[PDB]
Amino acid sequence: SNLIEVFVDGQSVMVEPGTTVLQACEKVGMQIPRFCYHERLSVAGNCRMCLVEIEKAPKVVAACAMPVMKGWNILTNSEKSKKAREGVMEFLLANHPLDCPICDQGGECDLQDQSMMFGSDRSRFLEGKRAVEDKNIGPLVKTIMTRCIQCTRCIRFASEIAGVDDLGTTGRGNDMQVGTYIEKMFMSELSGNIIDICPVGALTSKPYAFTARPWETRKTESIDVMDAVGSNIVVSTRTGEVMRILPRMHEDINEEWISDKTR
Amino acid sequence: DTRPTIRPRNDVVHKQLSAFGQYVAEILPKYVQQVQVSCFNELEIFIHPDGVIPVLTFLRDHTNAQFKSLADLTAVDVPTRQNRFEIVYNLLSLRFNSRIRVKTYTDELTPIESSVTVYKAANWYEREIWDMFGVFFANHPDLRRILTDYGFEGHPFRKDFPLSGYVELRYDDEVKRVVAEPVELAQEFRKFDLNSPWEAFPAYRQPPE
Amino acid sequence: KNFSFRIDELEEMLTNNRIWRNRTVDIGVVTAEDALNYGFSGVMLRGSGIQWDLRKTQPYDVYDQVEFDVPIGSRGDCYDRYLCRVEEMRQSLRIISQCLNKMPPGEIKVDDAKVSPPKRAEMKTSMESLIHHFKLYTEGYQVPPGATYTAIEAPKGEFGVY
Amino acid sequence: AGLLKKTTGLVGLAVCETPHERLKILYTKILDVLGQIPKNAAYRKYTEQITNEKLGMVKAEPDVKKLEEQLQGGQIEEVILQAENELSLARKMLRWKPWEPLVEEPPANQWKWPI
Amino acid sequence: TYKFVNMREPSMDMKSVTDRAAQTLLWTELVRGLGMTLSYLFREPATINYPFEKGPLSPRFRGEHALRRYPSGEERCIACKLCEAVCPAQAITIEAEPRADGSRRTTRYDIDMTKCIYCGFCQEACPVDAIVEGPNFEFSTETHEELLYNKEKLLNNGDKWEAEIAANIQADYLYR
Amino acid sequence: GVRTSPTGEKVTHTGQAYDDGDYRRVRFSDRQKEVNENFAIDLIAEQPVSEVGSRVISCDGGGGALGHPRVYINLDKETKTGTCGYCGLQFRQPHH
Amino acid sequence: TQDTQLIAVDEKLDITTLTGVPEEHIKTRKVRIFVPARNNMQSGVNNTKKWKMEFDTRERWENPLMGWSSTADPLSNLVLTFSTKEDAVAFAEKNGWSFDVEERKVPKPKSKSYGANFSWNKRTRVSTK
Amino acid sequence: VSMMCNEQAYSLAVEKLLNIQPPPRAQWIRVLFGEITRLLNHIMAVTTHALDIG
Amino acid sequence: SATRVIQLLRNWASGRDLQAKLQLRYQEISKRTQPPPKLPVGPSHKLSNNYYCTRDGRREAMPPSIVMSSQEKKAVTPAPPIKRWELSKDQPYL
Amino acid sequence: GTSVKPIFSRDMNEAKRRVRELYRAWYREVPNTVHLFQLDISVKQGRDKVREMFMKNAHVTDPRVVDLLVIKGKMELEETINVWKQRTHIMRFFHETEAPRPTDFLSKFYVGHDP
Ligand code: SF4
Ligand code: SF4
Ligand code: SF4
Ligand code: SF4
Ligand code: FES
Ligand SMILES: [K+]
Ligand SMILES: [Zn+2]
Repeated sequence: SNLIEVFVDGQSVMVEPGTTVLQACEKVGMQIPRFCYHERLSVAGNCRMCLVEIEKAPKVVAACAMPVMKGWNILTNSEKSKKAREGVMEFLLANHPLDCPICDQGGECDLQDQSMMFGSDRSRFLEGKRAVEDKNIGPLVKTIMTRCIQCTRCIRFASEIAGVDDLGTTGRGNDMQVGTYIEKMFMSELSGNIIDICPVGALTSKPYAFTARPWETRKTESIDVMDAVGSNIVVSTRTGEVMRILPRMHEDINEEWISDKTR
Repeated sequence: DTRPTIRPRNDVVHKQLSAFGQYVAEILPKYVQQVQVSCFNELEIFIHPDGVIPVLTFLRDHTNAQFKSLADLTAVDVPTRQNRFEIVYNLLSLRFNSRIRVKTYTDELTPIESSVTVYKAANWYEREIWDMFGVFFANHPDLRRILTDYGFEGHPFRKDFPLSGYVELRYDDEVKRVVAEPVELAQEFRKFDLNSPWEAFPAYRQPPE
Repeated sequence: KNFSFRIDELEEMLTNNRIWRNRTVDIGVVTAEDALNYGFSGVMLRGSGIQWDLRKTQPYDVYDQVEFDVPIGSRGDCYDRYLCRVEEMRQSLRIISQCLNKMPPGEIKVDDAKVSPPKRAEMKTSMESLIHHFKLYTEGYQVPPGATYTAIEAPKGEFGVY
Repeated sequence: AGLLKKTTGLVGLAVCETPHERLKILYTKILDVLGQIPKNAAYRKYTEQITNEKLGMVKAEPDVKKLEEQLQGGQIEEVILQAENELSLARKMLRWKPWEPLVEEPPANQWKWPI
Repeated sequence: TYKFVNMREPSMDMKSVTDRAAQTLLWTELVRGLGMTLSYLFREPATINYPFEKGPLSPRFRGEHALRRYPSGEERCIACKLCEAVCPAQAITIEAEPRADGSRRTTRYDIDMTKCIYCGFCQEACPVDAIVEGPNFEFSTETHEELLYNKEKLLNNGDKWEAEIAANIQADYLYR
Repeated sequence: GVRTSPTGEKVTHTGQAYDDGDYRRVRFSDRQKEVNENFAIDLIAEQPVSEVGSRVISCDGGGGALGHPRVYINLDKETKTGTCGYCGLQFRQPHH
Repeated sequence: TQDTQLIAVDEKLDITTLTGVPEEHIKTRKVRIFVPARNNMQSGVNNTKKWKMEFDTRERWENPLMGWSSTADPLSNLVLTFSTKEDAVAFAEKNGWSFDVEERKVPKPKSKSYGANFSWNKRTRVSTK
Repeated sequence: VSMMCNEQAYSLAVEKLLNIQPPPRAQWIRVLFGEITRLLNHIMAVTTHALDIG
Repeated sequence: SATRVIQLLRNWASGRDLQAKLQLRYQEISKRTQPPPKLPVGPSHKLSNNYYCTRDGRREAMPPSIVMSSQEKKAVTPAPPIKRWELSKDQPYL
Repeated sequence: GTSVKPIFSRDMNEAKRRVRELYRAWYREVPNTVHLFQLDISVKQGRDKVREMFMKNAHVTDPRVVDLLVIKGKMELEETINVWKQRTHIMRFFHETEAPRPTDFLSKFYVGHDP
């Protein structure tokens, strides 16, 4: 076929036409940091963390949605790219509340891991952080909206995968909150995956709330039995008891979604 | 370094050790495989197992090397390799105040010629290594357990050996002397899989495979 | 200030004493070659006259700026080693004097918060300090792959870690 | 030269009263053992390339204290100690002739040590 | 630079040789140690009167653990488990539960001293200064089951030991 | 405040109480199942609720550096009173 | 390959008699290997790059005095690192452990087209970004 | 015998592998206490020697 | 802190002025009621121009450099011979 | 190739010899072992407790493993000559105080989830 030839950090890559920069780098084993974009959902480009310089780039191009053309070299470790990561990330850690000891994502938070890798060691914020009032979308999914990063990951899941269009954003500016504008029951039978979708502690499992921490839990691979699809899952076992049902990774069985009953 | 956080470098030493790295390579092309000096000025010689006693002899004897001090004996075990145990020596040259590292590879069954003749310090370091890892060396004077318990079976430092061990002991009055039994902990070792799921160093990343 | 008046107390008790000396001098000797052939270090070599000390030959930390002497034995026996140990204590006191009068201002840990925990005041106020403190005190700083054999001048010998 | 070295620093070894001659006879013995080695061998060339300066340097300088400073191998006593120590190397290098290519390539995986 | 330690050839002078001979025959350097030891005898002993008298300490001393609480009364611990993750001997075991109100602290907070190392790492690992290394070195006992505390006694220890640490962290909050 | 179990032993703050048929209770014989009298359940409810006039407030927990890390709680829900998870004390709008 | 009185001992390596793990822990232990799956809430697929060796979870009972998870099997927390699966099984054969192998669930190479988020007839157009 | 002489080696092992250096003031504290630590061993390296000696 | 007569006895039996400073401690020590400190900020505490990429020690470490692999010159030494130390100018013979 | 370098036993025959003088040392060791070591077990049960350990390893076909084990056999042997081990150390071979391990399927089912 076409199979346009591209480069990443100098190394040549054989990639298919129409692919994005992030997928092209993923071929060699490059996981560009990302918050808004997910594999199984449509590209949004709101995180702006994926911003990575390419060869001879007057302007940095977002790796989330950037069809890479012929003869393109991705400057993964360029100083401009690293400056891009630091700039947008500190912007993420501007109104985020000091809840790491409290938020259940601590130790398994995507945001936390990026900060040690692609982040500065100190802050410059000297003003008052924003605070978002909490909502309630189910007695199974804790809603703490002050930790939201407005990555619209939950928005796409409700519309595309879940199929119920009730979740979304509201307002504008810094007060661009994510919610429903009205007390609503998030009724999707596979809505439990919204906990895994959210990279932060904005959505937290109410039954699992304040129960365990990532490093002590022992992961064991298994398959659910409540349904006959056999959606394989992972059980989090700490000190000989089960607390959390982690959906597994199997393309032709369950992708990465499981029902709330299974979860 | 105008920045006071990162550690400085000694490029003069780094090249100088690299020059001696290739120096040994021509001297003993049969035994060395590849010689590498790390970024933090540590030049390591990688030699073949069967030629363990000559290279150590050469470094102890040669004027330009004069490495006569067996600093340490280590045999770091990596389960993913065919011959797991890689035996690492450690030498110091007093006259050139520099350190060299010569190392081989050896499975659980292959015996190595003991380097006690070339280094008397290897003697007790030899009694420890066979204890912890289980790699027997040949024609050692008195190769025998000097670390583990008298009759303690199994080399504890092996990867397959659990940290908690296999047996535990306890005094028993019905026999009026201590006695062993299978290990049964009051509290198990709670494993902490804390490794970050995000890449930490782009420089050391392996090529795609 | 008060300590230098105490090694003299030990040395008055022991060094000049014939009873200490007879049990000690020429009791246990090592030659030059078997000293470093057996892997000895520190006082064991220094008592045997071996001209080696890790602080001077391979300085580490700020030991290059300090100025001191290393006692070197002449017989390699027990009396020499004990005498070098006594003199090392006196030379240690001189290092304390230079260290005391040369303490520089500044911080106490590397400003890189990814390797050292941030200050408590910043950890309770700033985001980056808190999130780093959480992950540093739950994962630890990621050390790059490699190997090293840093060895310092231990009071006995060349205590090091591979 | 000068008055005889009463002590040789390092204990156990004995001060030699014939330094220059001992260096001469030892260095010639170094070259003698170097004779029965192919000239293409690195070890022969390397040691010959250092002993030629070493042998001519003692043969030129008649003062042992100056010879200490010139060679910078410390006192003569350890210089002759290593010269005979190197003599064992050259003699017994003949039994591990290294000049031929290596035994075999390493079985791949033992290198590349990030896992 | 180095200093030679042991070589001083004694003079063979008549005065010097009779010095060594007098030193040998008449024990003189031998009585020197004997004589000074007399001088040190008259020194008053440097012994404290335990328990009537106790040795000097410092505010940053590590002793028995004591879980403190806020001035209102709510216990500081918020079950972040950082102390458990850092504890070099895994002396901490933590379980948590959201109970009814703003007081979900621990289902279980067991600190195992006979396993603990007294490194104090839990103290500075705590983001809310909940677990602290108390200033009491004096908590010995006769039974092995005693040397472990439950969550309750940690609270009782923090309740019983409260004035000392409150002032200790008051003086040491800037250093750490 | 501490209650008493039907077997005559005081209940702990977490609600744990040894069953009457339980055998491991005998550890309490000639000893005590001591219970922290200051129940965190009853040690925070009676604290007064503040009436600050602002949308968002930084709660420190008192003492500045000595308190819990500063947390920006929100007061917009009129039915519910705001609170800091670290401390648990209440916050409220000025009656709006 | 190095001829030093070489004999053709090509039988499968059996180091179990030398390592001497107890009989209950050499036969009655189903040793299983896989590649660990990435945590779903994380986006850390790089942790799915290494073959990992595991064991079977045995009894985990509660301590009477406190309530613990006291274990009787020494091989409870033991996990081993392997670059490729053939090395992992090779360790199993020499250590005579009953081995089970899973495969590396490589991701499907999905095609992402942001232009498809705004189409004229295709349903893939997004109602809210 | 030597409390912080040891982790001084261990500390030097890690941050030097980490390509990180300590602040200049910290190194002065390390060497000052390392010398105090050097005094610590030598105190009973000689006296406990004399204890077994008599 | 004793009688003068025994002070002469201790000073003469030991032959040294012990009374100038003694093993035990007295009020010359610093009081344990220190004023609050004002610990300094670090070099990287600059409010601007503090990008991590310019001071990243961990990321600036390269893999171990390789010079020769299995797949007229001059003979060298790992380092120049160690300089012979000079006697202690303060005091060269104990 | 798959060919390997033996240490002492080139094949089964010499390895069979090496296990034989282990018996030669052990058989005359057990009597005075009980005598010197203050043991209360007789020679009769001492002899066959050396026996069954030969069948404890009577399945290995690799000469190296037999050779890797022959060194340990004389190691525990030598450890017993010079009273280095203590009474409990050799008692550990005499499995005496542990509860008997269940064998039939009914027993482990009645004991617990042990497979
Ligand atoms: S979501 Fe992540 S960064 Fe935010 S509070 Fe929770 S752990 Fe911390
Ligand atoms: S609630 Fe979570 S998933 Fe939804 S936009 Fe905010 S951060 Fe993203
Ligand atoms: S000092 Fe604290 S952190 Fe360290 S082991 Fe003891 S309780 Fe755990
Ligand atoms: S004591 Fe402190 S560190 Fe430990 S769980 Fe409680 S709040 Fe967290
Ligand atoms: S991937 Fe481009 S912003 Fe999330
Ligand atoms: K989430
Ligand atoms: Zn609060």
